[PDB]
Amino acid sequence: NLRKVLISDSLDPCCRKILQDGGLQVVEKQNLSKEELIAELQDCEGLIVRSATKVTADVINAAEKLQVVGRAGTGVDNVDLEAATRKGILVMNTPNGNSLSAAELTCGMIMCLARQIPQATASMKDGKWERKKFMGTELNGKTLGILGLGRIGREVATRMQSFGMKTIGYDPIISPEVSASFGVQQLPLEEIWPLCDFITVHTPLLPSTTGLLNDNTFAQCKKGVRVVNCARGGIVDEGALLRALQSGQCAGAALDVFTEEPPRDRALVDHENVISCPHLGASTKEAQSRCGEEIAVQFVDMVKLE
Amino acid sequence: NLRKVLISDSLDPCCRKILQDGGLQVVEKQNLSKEELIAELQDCEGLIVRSATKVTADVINAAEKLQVVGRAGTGVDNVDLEAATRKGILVMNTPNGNSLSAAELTCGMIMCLARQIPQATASMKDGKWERKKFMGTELNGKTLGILGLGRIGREVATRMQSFGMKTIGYDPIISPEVSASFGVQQLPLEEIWPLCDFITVHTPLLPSTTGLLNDNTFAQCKKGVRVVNCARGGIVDEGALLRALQSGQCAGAALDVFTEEPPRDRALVDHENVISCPHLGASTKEAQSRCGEEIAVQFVDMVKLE
Ligand SMILES: NC(=O)c1ccc[n+]([C@@H]2O[C@H](COP(=O)([O-])OP(=O)(O)OC[C@H]3O[C@@H](n4cnc5c(N)ncnc54)[C@H](O)[C@@H]3O)[C@@H](O)[C@H]2O)c1
Ligand SMILES: NC(=O)c1ccc[n+]([C@@H]2O[C@H](COP(=O)([O-])OP(=O)(O)OC[C@H]3O[C@@H](n4cnc5c(N)ncnc54)[C@H](O)[C@@H]3O)[C@@H](O)[C@H]2O)c1
Ligand SMILES: *C[C@H]1C(=O)[C@]23[C@H](O)[C@H]1CC[C@H]2[C@@]12CO[C@]3(O)[C@@H](O)[C@@H]1C(C)(C)CC[C@@H]2O
Ligand SMILES: [Cl-]
Ligand SMILES: [Cl-]
Ligand code: NA
Repeated sequence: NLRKVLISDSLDPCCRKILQDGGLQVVEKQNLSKEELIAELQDCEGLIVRSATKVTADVINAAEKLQVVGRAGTGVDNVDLEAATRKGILVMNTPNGNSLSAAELTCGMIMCLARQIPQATASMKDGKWERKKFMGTELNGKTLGILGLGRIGREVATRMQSFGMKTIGYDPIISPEVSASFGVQQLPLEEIWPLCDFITVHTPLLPSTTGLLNDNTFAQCKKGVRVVNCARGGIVDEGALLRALQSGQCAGAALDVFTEEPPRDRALVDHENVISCPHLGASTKEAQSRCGEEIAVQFVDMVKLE
Repeated sequence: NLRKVLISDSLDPCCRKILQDGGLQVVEKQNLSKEELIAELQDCEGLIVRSATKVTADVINAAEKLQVVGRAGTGVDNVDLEAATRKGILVMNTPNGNSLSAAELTCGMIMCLARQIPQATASMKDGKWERKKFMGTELNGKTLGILGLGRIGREVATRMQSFGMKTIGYDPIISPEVSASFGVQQLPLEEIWPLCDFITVHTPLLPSTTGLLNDNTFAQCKKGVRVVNCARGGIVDEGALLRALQSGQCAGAALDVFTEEPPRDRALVDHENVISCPHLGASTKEAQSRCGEEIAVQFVDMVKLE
């Protein structure tokens, strides 16, 4: 079954502990070269990654004993699913562990857009006292549009309801009855755009969600709409977002994620009305601990099957 | 016996409208000199200010007909209360207009301390991608200590309850039964300090609250406590806070307010774990509008009482 598991990224110690409690041998090495990674995998049936380690077609094809790739996080962004499927390698992730940490960062970004706290801190640290520049907006009575009403979307909804925000949204798979149970009125996208003071995206990256916000959608928005992307780079068209920030059609944007990470185009990051993080949505001690446990349990469950 | 009211700062047109609906005469002039202000007040029993106009002892002593000074805001920093009291002039403020805007900024500051959003934005704008540096804290299950359970304290409590924070606190006049009704468990200060992951202050500035947080209180705190002051400068002893940040007893602080504004001592503002705003707690379009209305209504209520 599984003898040895490699951990190629920085995880909570509890990942290794649960695996070793399950009778598995564990190696833990970070910042390994592509050649280095291939070398340490020759003894291993299991590999556990975060987002740093790139499990490409070349790494999969070279790792002969590899049976399972485990990602302590959501999606499979840094894993070639096609390459793994062709080799019969099982790819597992932790869809629940990061939900609350991503929802909390999203809520923080909404508050930061309303009051420009990051820009105000930068101003203060430059020895400036700029009261007029940083006149902000009250969230109470404003409309938040939530695109994607899965794990994270519903947690954002209930938190921002406590601020007196009206929460509307769209999800092609979630019933209006389910969304109603967490206070989100579902509408067609065309009805959402004109109502929103704030828009936040919580969808996978799919053809249908690539530029879910674009020039066509910004044209339908309230002048001065504020937008959050703590989901995946590209869901908000970065070209369309910059054009909306330049016109003032968009009053501000908060971006945890970019089409390229780190972004080589700095136009959005450098914009005075853009707040950003280097993909910190899952970067809490609690989320890293829960994902480490979630992936370790999946590995042990595989042992029980084998 | 209010007949004529001067507005010496920039207010929403709704302030003048409510006053004129109440049968009062209104004059509206901004950026007036101290001599100029005294000249325009000779006909006026009422003066309405923001923060720009300085209602000093000299202006009060010179204004013969002046009976009431109204501030469209919570503080009265720019009014000499002693000088006004000696003359029998009533000083009025707007204790309700700013509550939600101050509560929202406080909640934003808590989220910013949990995930270092201002520092992460500064890092991104410096061309850096520092994922590991900005490992943060999940708010769910953490304890928030709220000192002052009046208008703002109770609004902070219900919002942060939606994040799954345990809300404890202290208020010398609010009964434990009343605080329980908005989800805040009242304990003696000595029992609060060791439990808190986060502490926020929502008290007036009094002798009893000057250094409410100090070396004695930080010594009783959990190592790595995070502190918010969106109330008044000096409630958190700035010397004691800097010492706690330097030792790591305090993992971070968010300051909207300072003992001197703008602060001449930059040690706190410049600290990597300190986020700050130039006193933006009441700086929303909605709060500024509501305070302008709230002060006008108080003037009209006085007219109705005579
Ligand atoms: N920033 C971070 O560090 C971080 C961490 C966790 C998750 N995420 C990302 O956040 C996103 C949401 O994660 P989740 O756990 O809530 O996922 P989920 O699968 O629980 O929910 C996603 C929802 O999006 C809906 N959806 C699909 N296409 C849509 C469309 N065209 N319009 C609207 N909704 C659509 C789906 O029906 C589903 O309900 C994902 O992209 C995930 O990878 C980012
Ligand atoms: N940052 C800003 O721009 C901004 C804007 C609005 C208000 N404020 C400030 O926020 C503070 C709170 O305002 P509010 O409207 O909630 O006031 P409030 O009068 O409604 O409530 C203050 C509470 O503090 C309590 N208190 C007094 N001494 C205390 C002590 N030793 N320990 C604990 N609690 C004590 C009082 O009993 C009272 O219930 C004030 O200092 C106000 O000036 C700041
Ligand atoms: C501009 C203000 C104003 O004149 C209002 C409000 O304070 C604000 C908008 C709406 C006005 C009222 C409510 O209170 C007012 O002070 C008053 O002028 C208006 C009355 C006549 C009381 C009722 C209609 C309107 O809602
Ligand atoms: Cl509720
Ligand atoms: Cl009591
Ligand atoms: Na994680």
